Amino acid sequence: ALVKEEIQAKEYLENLNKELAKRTNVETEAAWAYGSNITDENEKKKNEISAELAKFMKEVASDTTKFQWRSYQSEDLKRQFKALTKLGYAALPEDDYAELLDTLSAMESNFAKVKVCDYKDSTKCDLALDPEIEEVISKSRDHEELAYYWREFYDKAGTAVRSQFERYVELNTKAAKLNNFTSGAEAWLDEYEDDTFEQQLEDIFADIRPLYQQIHGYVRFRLRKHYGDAVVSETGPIPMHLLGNMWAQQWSEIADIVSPFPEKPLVDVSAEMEKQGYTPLKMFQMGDDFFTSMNLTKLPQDFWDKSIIEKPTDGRDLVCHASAWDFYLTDDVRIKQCTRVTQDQLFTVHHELGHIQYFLQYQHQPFVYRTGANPGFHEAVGDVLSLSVSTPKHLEKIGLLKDYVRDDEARINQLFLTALDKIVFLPFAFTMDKYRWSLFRGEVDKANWNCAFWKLRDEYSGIEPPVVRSEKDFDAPAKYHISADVEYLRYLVSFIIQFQFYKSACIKAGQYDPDNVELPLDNCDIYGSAAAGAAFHNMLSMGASKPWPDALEAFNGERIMSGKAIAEYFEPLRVWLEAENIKNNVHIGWTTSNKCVS
Ligand SMILES: *[C@@H]1O[C@H](CO)[C@@H](O[C@@H]2O[C@H](CO)[C@@H](O[C@@H]3O[C@H](CO[C@H]4O[C@H](CO)[C@@H](O)[C@H](O)[C@@H]4O)[C@@H](O)[C@H](O[C@H]4O[C@H](CO[C@@H]5O[C@H](CO)[C@@H](O)[C@H](O)[C@@H]5O)[C@@H](O)[C@H](O)[C@@H]4O)[C@@H]3O)[C@H](O)[C@H]2NC(C)=O)[C@H](O)[C@H]1NC(C)=O
Ligand SMILES: CC[C@H](C)[C@H](NC(C)=O)C(=O)N[C@@H](Cc1ccc(O)cc1)C(=O)N[C@@H](Cc1ccc(O)cc1)P(=O)(O)O
Ligand SMILES: *[C@@H]1O[C@H](CO)[C@@H](O)[C@H](O)[C@H]1NC(C)=O
Ligand SMILES: *[C@@H]1O[C@H](CO)[C@@H](O)[C@H](O)[C@H]1NC(C)=O
Ligand SMILES: [Zn+2]
Repeated sequence: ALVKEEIQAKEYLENLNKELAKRTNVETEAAWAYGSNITDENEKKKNEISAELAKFMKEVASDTTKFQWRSYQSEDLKRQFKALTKLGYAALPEDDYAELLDTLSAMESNFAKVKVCDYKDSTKCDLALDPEIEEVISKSRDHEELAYYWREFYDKAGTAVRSQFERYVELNTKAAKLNNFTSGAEAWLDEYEDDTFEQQLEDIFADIRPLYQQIHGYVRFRLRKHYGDAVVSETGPIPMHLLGNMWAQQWSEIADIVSPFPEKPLVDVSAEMEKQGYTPLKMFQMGDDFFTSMNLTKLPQDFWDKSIIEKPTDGRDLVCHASAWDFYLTDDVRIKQCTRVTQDQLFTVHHELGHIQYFLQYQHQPFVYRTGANPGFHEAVGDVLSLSVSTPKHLEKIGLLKDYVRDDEARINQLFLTALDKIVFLPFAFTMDKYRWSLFRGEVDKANWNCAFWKLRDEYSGIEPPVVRSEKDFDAPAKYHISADVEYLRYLVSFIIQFQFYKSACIKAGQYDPDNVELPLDNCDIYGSAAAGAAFHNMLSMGASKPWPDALEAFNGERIMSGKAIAEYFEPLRVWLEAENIKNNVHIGWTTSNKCVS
């Protein structure tokens, strides 16, 4: 009978979940040791534990076929069993999985070990991306210096791993097909449990795209005034090295030269943070304070004891891209961040702590449910907090923003500053996965892989390399997530839904009313709000126990991913910017780039 089997299956699941948590703990520990301390010994250790867990997963997926799980009454049991059938890379034969792991660590370690020579001193060749190269990219307004560092980094972080990337694509595809997905694109998209998900994102992107064009047009206009027309053309794609970010994914670092009202205040609290003697420790303690202030969970002692919150000062190689870690026990959660005392880093701290909070909220769930409702939810949590921390309202409370007058012009500056991070990012994030999807799906011949990347960057973002590239170069892996095999659509989803969360959290906190001029969405602070915290607790505690629309419904009663909230936030900027571009006869749109030779 199926009644007796379903009872037996429940007990099978309870034990197996706990076993998976314990085995994953061991893998995570080895991955932590390697990430904190890159060596051949730690690489070998990390990959061997992974190979071992993969083998166990194979046995698990095989064992699910012994249960008539599709016949069960309990939606919960069926959901758990379905999650267990999904093997990912662990579906690969033993030798193929080991090869994939070796390729993956070859790419991640290459990225982490990149060092370039000083622009002014060909003798000093120990400049790493974080912090040395990024310091220049964010601060230099010498266009040739910027171009030098761009070329050096992309040559070393990108082109150097072409053959490894090729083999990774092959094995990623082989794995996907062994799970009966068409390609790795479909395997990734499966995490969103919605067969129209791509179309939904296309529709939302199409609605916000006109606002992006206006911001792009205005930024290009302002850059021409700064650099002159020899460096920036009116009608062409923006040379990306001028945008204050190695990947041009966010442009806030150049706000001081492109701000709507240069004579009015522009929020940049980095200097005040340094003046008040801020430390990484203080920044994390402040993040903790924000969460607990909303009646959410305090960081456990293991976090403080075991986290790495500063770049180590010995000679060691490590991964400095900020990350948050769930060790799948109780309260063993960690962050590794090479924290610097800057405004952007203060947001990053809150982003990472958002992951940590999610871990703590769902750690009581069975193992397979100890993850985000979808990957976008996990990325959105910290950013909702970061949105309110970024407000003049909050920054004045914590003494970081002084003598600030919030008039109509200062408001436009702040909205524009936010847009330089939030709207600009949308086409960037979309192209990261449109590119990899196209390779996974076999839609681009290997002969055309590099210019296929830049074609997308041109088409969607209207940016281009500072120098002519060709198929001799291979630029995609110069972005961390591409070298490290981390799906990127999560961030596009995050940047849309975080505004749904923020709007609703602000309304619940009595911080936003569309008919009250004193409560604008763009100055909402949710600090200290137990009502906003309740909504978070209701949603995050669910983990992946239910399909994501149910998790969204738990937060604010809605079930649909929508661009309404983000457009609402930026509406006063849209009205002003459209008018300003008309007033200044600003050219909108761009010609096709000449910077990638076929
Ligand atoms: C991805 O898709 C793949 C298909 O493209 C799929 O691979 C298939 O998985 C099937 C398992 O579900 C498997 O089916 C079995 O086939 C056996 C014989 O196949 C041979 O000949 C084929 C050519 O004709 C070759 O291609 C194969 O390589 C094989 O050499 C059968 O002997 C076997 O049967 C037994 O099992 C079924 C079990 O089914 C259920 O059993 C319960 C009993 O508790 C029933 O109550 C229930 O109703 C249901 O029937 C029994 O019914 C039966 O009595 C036998 O005991 C079985 O049909 C198939 O061979 C395999 N390949 C192909 C090419 O079809 C992958 O599994 C998919 N991967 C993932 C991850 O989902
Ligand atoms: C081997 C441990 C992993 C590093 C970790 N996974 C776990 C279970 O701790 C993990 O994927 N952490 C996510 C944040 C995250 C965590 C879990 C999720 O379900 C979703 C996101 C994280 O740190 N994401 C960062 C990017 C990243 C993502 C994956 C990595 O392996 C390394 C870095 P972020 O978006 O903050 O820049
Ligand atoms: C890094 O790992 C090596 C082994 O490869 C070990 O000897 C060393 O102690 C580690 N360094 C640190 C700082 O933990
Ligand atoms: C704190 O959370 C609890 C439940 O976790 C809730 O009942 C309570 O309302 C919250 N605190 C306050 C002051 O509301
Ligand atoms: Zn993240």
